Amino acid sequence: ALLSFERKYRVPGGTLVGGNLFDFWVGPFYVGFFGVATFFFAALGIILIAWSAVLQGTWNPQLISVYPPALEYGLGGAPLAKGGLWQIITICATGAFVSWALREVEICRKLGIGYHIPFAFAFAILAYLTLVLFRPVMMGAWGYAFPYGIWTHLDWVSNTGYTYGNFHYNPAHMIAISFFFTNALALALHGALVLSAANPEKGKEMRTPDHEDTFFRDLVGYSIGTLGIHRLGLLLSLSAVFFSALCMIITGTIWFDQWVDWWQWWVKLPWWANIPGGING
Amino acid sequence: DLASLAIYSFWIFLAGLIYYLQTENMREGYPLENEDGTPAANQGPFPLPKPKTFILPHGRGTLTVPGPESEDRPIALARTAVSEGFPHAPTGDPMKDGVGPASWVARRDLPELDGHGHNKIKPMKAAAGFHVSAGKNPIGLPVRGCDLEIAGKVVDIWVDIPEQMARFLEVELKDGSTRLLPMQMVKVQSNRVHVNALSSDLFAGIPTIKSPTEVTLLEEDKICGYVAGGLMYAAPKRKS
Amino acid sequence: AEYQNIFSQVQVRGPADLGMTEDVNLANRSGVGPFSTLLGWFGNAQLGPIYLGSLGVLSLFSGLMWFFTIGIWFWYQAGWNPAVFLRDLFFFSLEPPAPEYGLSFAAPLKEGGLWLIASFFMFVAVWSWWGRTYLRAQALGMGKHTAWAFLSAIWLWMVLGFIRPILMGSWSEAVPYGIFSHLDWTNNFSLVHGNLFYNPFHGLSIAFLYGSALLFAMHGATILAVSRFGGERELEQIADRGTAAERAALFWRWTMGFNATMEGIHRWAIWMAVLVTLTGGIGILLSGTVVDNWYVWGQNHG
Ligand code: BCL
Ligand code: BCL
Ligand code: BCL
Ligand SMILES: CC[C@H]1c2cc3[nH]c4c(c3C)C(=O)[C@H](C(=O)OC)c4c3nc(cc4[nH]c(cc(n2)[C@@H]1C)c(C(C)=O)c4C)[C@@H](C)[C@@H]3CCC(=O)OC/C=C(\C)CCC[C@H](C)CCC[C@H](C)CCCC(C)C
Ligand SMILES: CC[C@H]1c2cc3[nH]c4c(c3C)C(=O)[C@H](C(=O)OC)c4c3nc(cc4[nH]c(cc(n2)[C@@H]1C)c(C(C)=O)c4C)[C@@H](C)[C@@H]3CCC(=O)OC/C=C(\C)CCC[C@H](C)CCC[C@H](C)CCCC(C)C
Ligand SMILES: COC(C)(C)C/C=C/C(C)=C/C=C/C(C)=C/C=C/C(C)=C/C=C\C=C(C)\C=C\C=C(/C)CC/C=C(\C)CCC=C(C)C
Ligand SMILES: COC1=C(OC)C(=O)C(C/C=C(/C)CCC=C(C)C)=C(C)C1=O
Ligand SMILES: CCCCCCCCCCCC[N+](C)(C)[O-]
Ligand SMILES: CCCCCCCCCCCC[N+](C)(C)[O-]
Ligand SMILES: CCCCCCCCCCCC[N+](C)(C)[O-]
Ligand SMILES: CCCCCCCCCCCC[N+](C)(C)[O-]
Ligand SMILES: CCCCCCCCCCCC[N+](C)(C)[O-]
Ligand SMILES: [Fe+3]
Repeated sequence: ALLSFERKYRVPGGTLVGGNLFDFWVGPFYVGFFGVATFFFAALGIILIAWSAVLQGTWNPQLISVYPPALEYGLGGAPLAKGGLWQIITICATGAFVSWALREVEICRKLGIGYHIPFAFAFAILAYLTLVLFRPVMMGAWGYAFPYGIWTHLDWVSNTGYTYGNFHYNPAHMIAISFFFTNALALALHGALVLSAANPEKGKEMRTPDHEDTFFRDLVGYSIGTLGIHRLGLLLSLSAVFFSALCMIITGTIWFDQWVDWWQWWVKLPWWANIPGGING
Repeated sequence: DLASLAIYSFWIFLAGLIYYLQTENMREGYPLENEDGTPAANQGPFPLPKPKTFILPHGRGTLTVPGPESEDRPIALARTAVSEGFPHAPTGDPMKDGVGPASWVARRDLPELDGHGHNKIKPMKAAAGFHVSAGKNPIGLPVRGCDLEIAGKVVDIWVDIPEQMARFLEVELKDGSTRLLPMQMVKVQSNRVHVNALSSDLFAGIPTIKSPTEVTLLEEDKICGYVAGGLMYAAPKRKS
Repeated sequence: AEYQNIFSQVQVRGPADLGMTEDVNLANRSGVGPFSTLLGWFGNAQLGPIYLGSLGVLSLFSGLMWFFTIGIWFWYQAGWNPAVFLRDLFFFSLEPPAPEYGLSFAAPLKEGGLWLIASFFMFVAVWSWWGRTYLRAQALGMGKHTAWAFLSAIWLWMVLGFIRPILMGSWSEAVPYGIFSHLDWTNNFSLVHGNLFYNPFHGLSIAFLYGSALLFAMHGATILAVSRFGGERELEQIADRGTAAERAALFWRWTMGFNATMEGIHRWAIWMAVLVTLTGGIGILLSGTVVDNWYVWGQNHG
């Protein structure tokens, strides 16, 4: 149940709530108050999904889908069977995600490490919350949120995007995508660089961080450095999500039409708007 | 259908990849152990991989993993419960004993070397011709602990030469001796360096280095461990 | 408050680092570029040096030729008016030959021929760049992980512009060179193939792209969290595990019940990222060659 080096780390303390009440492990897993909170929120949500599945009349995981209230409910409560289940499950999900983060905080405290991980995870939570809370509230109905189903969540992405033409034309979406793609590029490069130094040509000595700098300077003329690359990975992945959130929060609140039309502001700048030729004249 | 065969083949590949990846990740820390150090009965479904050998540069030897595992240090902790899964309490001063968040690992008692075989980390005075290039120069600043008392003064920066970065501050105490403070654990301000992890009385307790012009991996671990340990173990006098 | 190690507090600088020698031909290496204090807040301040050599010259020349072939076509489309050039920049497009020309290299210059020429230049640019990722590692005695990972990206690129059009029997299937038009092409590709959301390989591709962001956020945050114990010195933590690596490991073990090593996390990383374009390429390759309509295929499971 313990890694060879683990024992010296398994000390009391670090908890945020309840002192030593929940200060223990189950196998590898640390508990803590928020470990218990996670369990409660998660088990509740799952029971409610199963209830919704019964009301839907299916146990097929590829068919089960829990929908938000119809638009006519606005931001009000709804019958369990007509959106209420979705609403309570959303609360459970939020409670579970936030509890997971807070449990991570407890783990950081015990290990005496920085809080970077739960801080990063909070970006993911905030993106989820953009889609099920901030946006629907700003738009004035829970029904603008996505449904909880494997395929139906994708229908919602497809229907929501196409409400505005090709959703590619959303400028914040473009930046988000760039961050996602660049992040994967940098993840591949980071993994490869470290590995190529730790596993050199057959029979050679391990290369050093100096060789990692040299390879990359040789290749592209720059090396961000070992601290830099981990900051970058974090920045890229968090920016990707930040701009994801941004791109959705502006959609249906301050921008309403086909996203393609937004770009016309540049085209119609008065100094060139009326010149004949090109694509737009 | 070829797309069917493709997707079925991929899932088989993927399970194989995950198996490979998980076993690659068991080269340290396994086999799993009961809380008394004996091999655990349940080792999980993944077996240890075949050993690999790293050839270390600069005649430093080799590393073979997986291999026989031991802490190579005493651990001043004791069970708080008969059943598994509960904390082990410090039997002494956890900070002085290097346990919990003050833990350190029995790393090599030699300094990390760069690609050319020179010490990676040097005090700036011995690093030609390194200098502060931007931000507040902390040399000369008083160092304040979390009790808001002065514990010393910055007399140098220890730099990572190959990476051109500040790694430690060398801090002189009242008695004229110095300690390394990890750069990640200090706040450089305009009139002081503030150290949140340690109260003024805890600086003398920071592990010391054998030679004044180099730091070994073991020393770094003891120092970094001790300083990080203060966030949990000095929390009494802070209050700030 | 506590320092977070996102930005450095104090920069230090020394003599320019000219780097390791090994089997590198030092004559093909440039001098150092300038130092950027601005970059230095976040990563290394030093720019250069860079390795030139014959392959690199070829790659750079080729790449520039690709870029200028497109640009000259844009200028043409703009009627050589610079204001129109700037106005309509993202709307210009160098398009492949029409389907009636098939795979033929006799497509007229202004109807696909220039696209073929641009594509030839990009082909050599990228493949010579790949050789360079291999050779730069080789001259340093390093593993070839970069060249192998780069091959996964090249796979999708090859499928999009080369392999799929050849199997489909016309260049008209390839992607045009244009900012907006490459987007229109992407949208249209899904529409015509019955919605790529029903392509299980597109789903996998997305799992790994999202996963890459998940995993890099995890790894990045982890290393920064243990940088107070020198955790970013990953190679030395591999050679001689420290408390950084141990605390990193245990954070994850206690959180989610399993963990990596300092070396192995970088294997999770490289695979997570390369699987993006590997599955992606497969998904695109089967589209139209084997599966006309992904919705339909899904209804059959095969
Ligand atoms: C036809 C469809 C439209 C379109 C529709 C829209 C719509 C609509 C949306 C996007 C959004 C996304 N689109 Mg788009 N977009 C399309 C074209 C694309 C293309 C492409 C190559 O063509 C790409 C790359 C993208 C990519 C982008 C991303 C920027 C973004 C999704 C990531 C995200 O929000 O993360 C955020 C991360 C999360 C939400 C996950 C958080 C989950 C956390 C908190 C916890 C859950 C864990 C728990 C349940 C697990 C159980 C425990 C188990 C034990 C594991 N789109 C086309 C044009 N796009 C979305 C977006 O920006 O969202 C904000 C969005 O709503
Ligand atoms: C992010 C922007 C859009 C989005 C658009 C897309 C698109 C487009 C696709 C997916 C796909 C996925 N989405 Mg989605 N989806 C979003 C909302 C989310 C949320 C959430 C916010 O809580 C969740 C849990 C999921 C999860 C799912 C997975 C079923 C699938 C692969 C994800 C993945 O590997 O991620 C990366 C993370 C990991 C690798 C970690 C593993 C975690 C996964 C495996 C957990 C899945 C849990 C799921 C079965 C629910 C379990 C809940 C239980 C009741 C406890 N999506 C929003 C609305 N999503 C793909 C798919 O194939 O769907 C069929 C796909 O093509
Ligand atoms: C309306 C749009 C369609 C769409 C149809 C498309 C199509 C078409 C494709 C994708 C593809 C993908 N889609 Mg989709 N997709 C849909 C909506 C989604 C959504 C969503 C709804 O949120 C998401 C998240 C995704 C996301 C994804 C990615 C997982 C995947 C691309 C991975 C990649 O790294 O490519 C980026 C990486 C590359 C293209 C490789 C680059 C290669 C190198 C060699 C290039 C060198 C460049 C160099 C010459 C220039 C240098 C200049 C510099 C100055 C140096 N899609 C909808 C249904 N999608 C791709 C895929 O694989 O699908 C299976 C694809 O072909
Ligand atoms: C911000 C950068 C990226 C990121 C970061 C990130 N994610 C993280 C973390 C961080 C650093 C971790 O600390 C944490 C983790 O422990 O990972 C191993 C995590 C995590 N990200 C996860 C998933 C995830 N992250 C996502 C992506 C991202 N995470 C971003 C791209 C996605 C996408 C892109 O779809 C998914 C699916 C988990 C593996 C883990 C969070 C685990 C957790 O919160 O557990 C507690 C809750 C449960 C055990 C289950 C709750 C059940 C609910 C009550 C019911 C289900 C409701 C749900 C809304 C239904 C959805 C149905 C779908 C079909 C739509
Ligand atoms: C695993 C999949 C992910 C991935 C992996 C990946 N990409 C990679 C690598 C790998 C590991 C390489 O090693 C290789 C690399 O060297 O990266 C630094 C690369 C690479 N991926 C790149 C981009 C890229 N990758 C893509 C993404 C991805 N790459 C996937 C997400 C994409 C996307 C998402 O659309 C892009 C655009 C390049 C930076 C690089 C390939 C370099 C190359 O083939 O260059 C050929 C062209 C030239 C040599 C010059 C081009 C000319 C320019 C268009 C304009 C002129 C500017 C010029 C550079 C200045 C010169 C002027 C002087 C004379 C003054
Ligand atoms: C200021 O003006 C100047 C002229 C000075 C500079 C301006 C330049 C400008 C504005 C250029 C802008 C370039 C743009 C917008 C490029 C955009 C490119 C994009 C978006 C590419 C997207 C996808 C590209 C793909 C998938 C290409 C694939 C290519 C291949 C796989 C090559 C296949 C090879 C072929 C067809 C040739 C076959 C021949 C042999 C011998 C094998
Ligand atoms: C393998 O790790 C990597 C580094 O090397 C150790 C890098 O350096 C970079 C490149 C970083 C940047 C910010 C390029 C911009 C540089 C200038 C001149 C403005 C990437 C992507 C990388 O993944
Ligand atoms: C709200 C969605 C319903 C939750 C479904 C439970 C997750 C099961 C995993 C889906 C994959 C189905 N499977 C394993 C049979 O292939
Ligand atoms: C997303 C990839 C799936 C990762 C989950 C499978 C790996 C967890 C299994 C590790 C078991 C831990 N153990 C028993 C070896 O200590
Ligand atoms: C993908 C990373 C791209 C980094 C940008 C390239 C920077 C070129 C620096 C080389 C300059 C050296 N110099 C001045 C001697 O030519
Ligand atoms: C490197 C390990 C990462 C494992 C991620 C696996 C996630 C599975 C996503 C389900 C995709 C389902 N489908 C139908 C699109 O294939
Ligand atoms: C693709 C999602 C899969 C979710 C399964 C959860 C993986 C965690 C495995 C941890 C191993 C637990 N163990 C063996 C130590 O008991
Ligand atoms: Fe790393």
